[PDB]
Amino acid sequence: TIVGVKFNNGVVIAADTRSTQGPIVADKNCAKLHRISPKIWCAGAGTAADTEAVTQLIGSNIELHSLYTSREPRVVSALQMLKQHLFKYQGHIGAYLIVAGVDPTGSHLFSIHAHGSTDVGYYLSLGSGSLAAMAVLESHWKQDLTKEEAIKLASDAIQAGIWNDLGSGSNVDVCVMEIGKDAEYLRNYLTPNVREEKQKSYKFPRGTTAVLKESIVNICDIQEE
Amino acid sequence: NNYDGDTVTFSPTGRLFQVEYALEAIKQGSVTVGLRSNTHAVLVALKRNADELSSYQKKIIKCDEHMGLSLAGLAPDARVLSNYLRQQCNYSSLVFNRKLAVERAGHLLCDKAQKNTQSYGGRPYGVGLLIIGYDKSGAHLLEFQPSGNVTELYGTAIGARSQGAKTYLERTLDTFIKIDGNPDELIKAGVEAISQSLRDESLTVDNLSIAIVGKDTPFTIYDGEAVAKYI
Amino acid sequence: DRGVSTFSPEGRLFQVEYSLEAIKLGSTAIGIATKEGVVLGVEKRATSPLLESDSIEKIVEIDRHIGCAMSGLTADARSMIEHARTAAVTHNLYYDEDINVESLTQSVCDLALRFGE
Amino acid sequence: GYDRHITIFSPEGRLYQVEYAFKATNQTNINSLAVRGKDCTVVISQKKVPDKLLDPTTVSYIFCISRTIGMVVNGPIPDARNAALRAKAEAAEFRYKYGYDMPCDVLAKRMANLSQIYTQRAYMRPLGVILTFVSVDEELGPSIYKTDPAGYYVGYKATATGPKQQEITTNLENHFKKSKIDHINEESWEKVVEFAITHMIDALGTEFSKNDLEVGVATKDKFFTLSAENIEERLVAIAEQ
Amino acid sequence: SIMAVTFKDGVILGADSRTTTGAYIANRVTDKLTRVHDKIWCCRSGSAADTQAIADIVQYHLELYTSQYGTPSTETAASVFKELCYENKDNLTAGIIVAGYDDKNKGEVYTIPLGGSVHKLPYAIAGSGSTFIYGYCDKNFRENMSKEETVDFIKHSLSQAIKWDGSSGGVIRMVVLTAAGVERLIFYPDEYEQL
Amino acid sequence: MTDRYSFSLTTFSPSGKLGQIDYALTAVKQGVTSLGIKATNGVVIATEKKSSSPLAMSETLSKVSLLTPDIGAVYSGMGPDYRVLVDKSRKVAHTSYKRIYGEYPPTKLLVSEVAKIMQEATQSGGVRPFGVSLLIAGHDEFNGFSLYQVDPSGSYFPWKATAIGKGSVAAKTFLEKRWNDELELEDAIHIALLTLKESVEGEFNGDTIELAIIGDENPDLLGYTGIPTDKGPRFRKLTSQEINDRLEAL
Amino acid sequence: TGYDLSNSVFSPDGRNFQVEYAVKAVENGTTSIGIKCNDGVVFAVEKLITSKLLVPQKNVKIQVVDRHIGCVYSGLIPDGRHLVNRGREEAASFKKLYKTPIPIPAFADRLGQYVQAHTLYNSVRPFGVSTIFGGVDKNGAHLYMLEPSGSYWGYKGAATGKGRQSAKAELEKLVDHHPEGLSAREAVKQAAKIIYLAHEDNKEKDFELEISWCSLSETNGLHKFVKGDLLQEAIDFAQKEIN
Amino acid sequence: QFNPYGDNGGTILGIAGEDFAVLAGDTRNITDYSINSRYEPKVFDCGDNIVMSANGFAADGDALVKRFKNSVKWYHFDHNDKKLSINSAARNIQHLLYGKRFFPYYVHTII
Amino acid sequence: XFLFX
Amino acid sequence: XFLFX
Amino acid sequence: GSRRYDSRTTIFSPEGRLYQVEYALESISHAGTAIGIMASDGIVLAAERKVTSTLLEQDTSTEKLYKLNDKIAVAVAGLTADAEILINTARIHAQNYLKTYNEDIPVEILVRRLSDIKQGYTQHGGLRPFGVSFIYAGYDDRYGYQLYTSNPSGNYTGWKAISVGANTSAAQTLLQMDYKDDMKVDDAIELALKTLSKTTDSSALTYDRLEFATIRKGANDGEVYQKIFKPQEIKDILVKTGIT
Ligand SMILES: [Cl-]
Ligand SMILES: [Cl-]
Ligand SMILES: [Mg+2]
Ligand SMILES: [Mg+2]
Repeated sequence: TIVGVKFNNGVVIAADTRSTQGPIVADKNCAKLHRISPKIWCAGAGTAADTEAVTQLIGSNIELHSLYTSREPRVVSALQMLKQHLFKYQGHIGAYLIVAGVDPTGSHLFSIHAHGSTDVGYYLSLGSGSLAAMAVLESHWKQDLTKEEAIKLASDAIQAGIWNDLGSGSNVDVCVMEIGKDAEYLRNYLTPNVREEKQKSYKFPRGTTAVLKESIVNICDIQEE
Repeated sequence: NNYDGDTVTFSPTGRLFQVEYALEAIKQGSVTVGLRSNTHAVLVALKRNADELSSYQKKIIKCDEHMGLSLAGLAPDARVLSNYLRQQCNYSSLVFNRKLAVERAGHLLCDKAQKNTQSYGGRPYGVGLLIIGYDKSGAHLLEFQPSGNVTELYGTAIGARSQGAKTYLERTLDTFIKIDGNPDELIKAGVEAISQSLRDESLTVDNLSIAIVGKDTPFTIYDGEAVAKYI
Repeated sequence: DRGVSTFSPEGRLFQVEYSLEAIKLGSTAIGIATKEGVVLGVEKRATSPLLESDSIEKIVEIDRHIGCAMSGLTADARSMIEHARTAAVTHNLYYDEDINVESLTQSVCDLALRFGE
Repeated sequence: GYDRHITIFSPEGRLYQVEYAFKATNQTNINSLAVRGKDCTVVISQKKVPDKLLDPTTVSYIFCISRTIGMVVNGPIPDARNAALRAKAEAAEFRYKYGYDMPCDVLAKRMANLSQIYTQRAYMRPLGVILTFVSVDEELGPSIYKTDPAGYYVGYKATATGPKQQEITTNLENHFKKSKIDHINEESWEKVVEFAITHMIDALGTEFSKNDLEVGVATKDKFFTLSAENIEERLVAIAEQ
Repeated sequence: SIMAVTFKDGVILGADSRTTTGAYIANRVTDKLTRVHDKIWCCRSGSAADTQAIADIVQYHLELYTSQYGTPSTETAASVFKELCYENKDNLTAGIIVAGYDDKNKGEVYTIPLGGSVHKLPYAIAGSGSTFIYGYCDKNFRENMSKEETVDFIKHSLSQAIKWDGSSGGVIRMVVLTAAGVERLIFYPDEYEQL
Repeated sequence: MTDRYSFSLTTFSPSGKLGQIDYALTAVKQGVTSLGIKATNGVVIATEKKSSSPLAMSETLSKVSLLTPDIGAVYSGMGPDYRVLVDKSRKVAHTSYKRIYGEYPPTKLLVSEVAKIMQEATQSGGVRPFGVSLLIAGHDEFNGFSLYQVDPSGSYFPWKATAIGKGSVAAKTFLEKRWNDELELEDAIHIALLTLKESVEGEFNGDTIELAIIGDENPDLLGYTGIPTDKGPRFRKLTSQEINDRLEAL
Repeated sequence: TGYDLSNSVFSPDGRNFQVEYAVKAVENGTTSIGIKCNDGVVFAVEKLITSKLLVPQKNVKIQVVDRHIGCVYSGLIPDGRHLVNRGREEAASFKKLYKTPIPIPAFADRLGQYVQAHTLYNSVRPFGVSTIFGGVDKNGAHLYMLEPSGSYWGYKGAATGKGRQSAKAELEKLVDHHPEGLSAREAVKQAAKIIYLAHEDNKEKDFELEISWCSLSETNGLHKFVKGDLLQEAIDFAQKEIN
Repeated sequence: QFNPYGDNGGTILGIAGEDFAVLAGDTRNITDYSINSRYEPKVFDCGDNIVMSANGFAADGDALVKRFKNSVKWYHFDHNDKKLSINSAARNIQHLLYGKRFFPYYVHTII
Repeated sequence: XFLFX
Repeated sequence: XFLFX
Repeated sequence: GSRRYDSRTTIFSPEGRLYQVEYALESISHAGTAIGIMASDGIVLAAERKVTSTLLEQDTSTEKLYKLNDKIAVAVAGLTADAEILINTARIHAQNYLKTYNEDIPVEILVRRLSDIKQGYTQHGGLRPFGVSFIYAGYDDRYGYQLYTSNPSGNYTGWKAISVGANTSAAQTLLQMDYKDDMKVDDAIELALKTLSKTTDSSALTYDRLEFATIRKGANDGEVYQKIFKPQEIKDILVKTGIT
């Protein structure tokens, strides 16, 4: 579950922190919020390798472009470079991204699908929990949201995904990008799914395990004298 | 002088010396005559031997059933250009079921020669060609220079002492143009023309080479006892 | 320096005219054609008496019906012979017959002016 | 002495082919001037039609590169048009790839980098042209960036190019020493063009008819050139004060 | 549901605002009317990715055309669309209507189906929703209509297309192309449903 | 067409000299003075903004360039050659390192990559050497602060302090007397300004001098908060005002 | 010195001497002219009759590009043919992508950029032709003249070759005496006269006149050769004016 | 999918006499149950007293006959107008056919 | 899925 | 497997 | 065309010498002297930095001695930049061999490859040769301790003791005089420094003007250690041998 919500003076993106291998939860605290540029962040869904690889590649080329032009990077640049790359690979790079940021042009919120289609909105959601999240956004979104209201709406939309989607879970990560301010990255903004104490300590008595052999491993280089 | 090292260099008077040197190779070449009426077009070529044991270098090449040329200069260059004409004639037949126009054959030779005069590393062609043919607009005679200049003529001659034959044709213009439906008399006029370019040597049976193309006459070459009739 | 494909003011290719000088320095080769056959003879010209003369190969078979004698920089001939043999065999593969002596010669001579930069 | 024929260093550490390319720059015998207003950038250039057989409408050294960027060239027209077509191509490609209009200074840098390559690679000759790029950039505002055959470029408060550049340069220098500001403090572009023409007249000591000048104007979101009649209106205003 | 209609003063482009993945509406406020030049616009139907990629290239080609040869004709814009759609027919799912206003040629509409064929028409309809309004549009279209008449014709037409087609819905967007300039119109459900 | 210059334009002369590299170094000698000084807690690089015209906006021309957040570069010689080298240097830092290891290259390895690009222009077909000497200052976790010189040949050397271009010979003598291993960054800036004043003829102020440091991390220049390990760039270009402040205590 | 041995080398002047030498080849060629009339353009050329053996009206020099553009040139005839071949490719590719036939100014720059490209490298020779070309597009009649350097401008009248000074003087009179403009049929007559007058510089050998025209009214904006009665009428007018 | 082959039917018959040979074929061209032509010649004079017919897919048959006719022309050019013997023609046609071994000519050839 | 009036 | 919100 | 400006870097002189190779060797003769001495129990590499400054950071400096792998090192004489191109090529070949055969590359195989690259630049490509001479110090389990040299020609030869760069004639005479076959590393260290001390064009030989390295089986048991000497360690061995 990834959402983006436009507010008065900026844009806010949120995401859950679960990655899956089939029906198994591989990472209970994944990081789906990526820094393309200091003030351009995007949330990714789909193939985990593809979303990291595609944001890092465009993030690198955006940095070189920014140095070349002596200008702070624009969201439309990151957006254009991402969609032309994804279109080239005809959806085989399974990157579904919500691209947000503030630049000299203002605040922007975009979504980009794996086949290279982009769209513009005040509120977007992508991933398996998009329908759960979009249900909350369609119920509670209004024009002229404050910063505090937009964070609340964004995190509530992620929670909708966490509870009601088996693909989404664990914590809520938020990133607020306000015009004329430093982007604040709120890692684990909410912790609604903290595991309870176990009934028993499964710490074993020492010597429980049967050992065939023991040896020192040499990690040091070839020594002197 | 300083401007003849390669074909990519103009002289201070706007001359291309490598092209002019290529033009010189033609003048050293043996004489060949071309002339036509309205019905037929004739090539007459004086073939050159190395010595008495040697054969007489072939001068006339067939390009299609309706077209062919005579050469003066580097024979290998005539082979490259005649092979190109054969292909272009062939492409026209296969793709468009169309016999290639003699005028368009000229335009294609011109453009092939030109590319070798404007690019570094290459060299101009060292041969001059007389192309005869019969197409949908009747008999044609063309003169090719490796500068790229191609000219349509009633008659002409290229090679050593060619000026003698060219003057004769310039006098006979009104006579030989009217020789319609008489191939033998048109060849006679061609043999009498090339005769004006001879010195010491005369036309023998293995010396003379004649080719003709016309209304109901495919491009055919005559050598040996087939030209004894015209000596 | 100057182009390899350059014409002289007399309308001759410098490099071709110079190669003809290299051939004049070569060992003698003679051919005589008759109605009973064609004879080919060469001077071997060993540089020393320790050189095993029978190893000097200046007469070479191209096909069963075509022989070849050479004079000049004889090392240059190896690739010309190779091409001639390939041409003779290739034509027999494509047409189930012996290749005409003139056609084989023409094939070898098509390599001659394939030089430049 | 082949170190004078291609772009390799001389013993003095010089590139003579670059120096000689700078000399080709003045072959046309035309002088250009560029100044900045509050909201606009103005570029004026001398127009000379020596032949009566010429169609004077086709005789131009000012180019519309993009909707926002204009370019005036000092040098022969073949090299000018070579540079124009390339800048047009580069501006279009930039917009497609990065999703916003190429800035004036970024195009200047790109054309300067291309120029640098001709000074380092032997098989390519330098172009015998100085390129003056003008726009009202959405970030930097009124902008003048100039490129030369060395591959050098810089921003300008104002600039001048051609045989009599030093006379125009000092005239502009003296004005900005008085006003103590980096632009022409004027609302309308019409009056900024009048300033440009007036200070060229004072610097060159020559009067101009409508057919003797060529004017380009950059405003927010478009660059355009003035017609003979648009210049005539400008010349009338100057004479009437 | 997309359509372009030529009237007396110029041309009007109309479209719905719905983007679908299967039966889920991915975007309910899509802008399917896109600018390739100041007074040359297109209507996008088929693949969202393909139509966006095509439209982006055509905008590039016409920007470069303008730099060199000045304002391109609507015919020229249609030709560039066709070239991309025909030569890449195997890999593209794009149905595009090209609409533009010249001063010489006035309002012109070109439709480019899947094949990459070009058809110059007085008016054109395309998309899944178009099938339900073939009868209606043919009976109701007249040449040289007024602006108000043409807006009504498009509003009523797409209103029916949206009503019967699950794949069409949301707001009715329109773009008016005349000598006067470029006007954007929007019509909300409460308005066009009660027609 | 085609680039038919497939052969070297830099060859050995009978004396064993590579002419084009010597001539490139001669071009660097004609160039404006630049210097670098290494302190215990930072590095400073400085040069004169030799404005071609007073109408020219000298701020738009950057002689001191950021290569990575922790690495800066200054030059003496041909400016265009420097600009394209900075573009290639920034790119190679990404393609040959950051896109592989997920971190910026250490100073010595980026220098090594720039050096390689300049060596190739010394041997490759149909090209002349680059007519610049670079001074590259940088910090990395395991090597700490470092300063390198790179010459047209592609040769590079590490320096405690040095100078290149017009008045290098005099400047290097001045630095030898003032430099110790106990210099703080502020002391190195003071010495850098003193050294640079000797080679400058005309105006000597924040507007005519370009100076940058590799020092402490600048979290105020990062552009975002929330990741403790990202503390911001060590490269900072001094403002016009910041230079003028230190010229009063001169 | 040596600055004139290699193409694309700047002399200490800032000149490309190889391009200036190409101009000498052009100056050596036969006279060719172009006249811009009310609704089109007229092209004429001098064809030297070297020998009686030359077939009259057969060795055509003027070349069509697309269906609406006429091209004539003085200098190395093969170099001209090569440039027209490129022009035909450029005109074909333009029409293929943009549908509309290539505008004349657009076509002018296509030749311009191509000729200029042959001054950028020592591996190629500059073009040994000045090319007079033009026709009718959507914006009306256009006449252009293109030099070996890649330099081209629009013209009211254009001339090149051995008789250019004579021609230019006669063109300058027409521009002055007809400010309101010249008709297509008048321009054909005048073209004939100017070639006959410019033949005084090639007076040794007799010549053959060749004229072509593109007019919105007279040819429907297509390039056609002047033939039969209209050609004889122009020759008669020209012959009357020299006597 | 697109099928690059078709069947145009027809039948060809070659009989060799002592001092003569005949090559015969019906003049009917068909597609499915439709008659395309009642007179489309299928047997051709190729020069040098050689008659050829490629029967099956008409498009492949027409292409092969063309290539062989072209092959005869270039034999004359490259071999001083030597007459092409039937055995030499047969070997040449094998090389034409085998050229398209992995995209065959769907024809039955008799000369 | 793939977005598609 | 791969890791896949 | 372009032929006019071609130096023709890969032609023979009338005497049958390669101009560019000969001129490259002339270049190398001006470079700082590098010495290699092979003993029974290890190898020494000593090399002189060219006229240094008091403001050169020596402890982070490397111009002479480079590591190719854990078993092989090189001393450089010539263009440092040219050497680094070849060194990185050699480092890759060593790792290619290890990846393929799962064994460290034998010293000669690495030397032959680098030498074959240099040869190529003299026979084709029309580029200038590499202005570099290497001394290779290496150990493998076939030939044990090995010294080689390669020069711009691409020719390579094996040595018990060798010098490259400046004053090789003088250096080779001094080595040929004092070298014995039964010699040990400690003795070879002393010889290398004494040789440089006498051949140097400098007034005196100090720690700040030297790079020093040993390859010893002086590694705990059956293995080989490479020691690139630190500035303070070079200063200590200069006092020990009694040169300062
Ligand atoms: Cl660039
Ligand atoms: Cl869309
Ligand atoms: Mg150059
Ligand atoms: Mg619906």
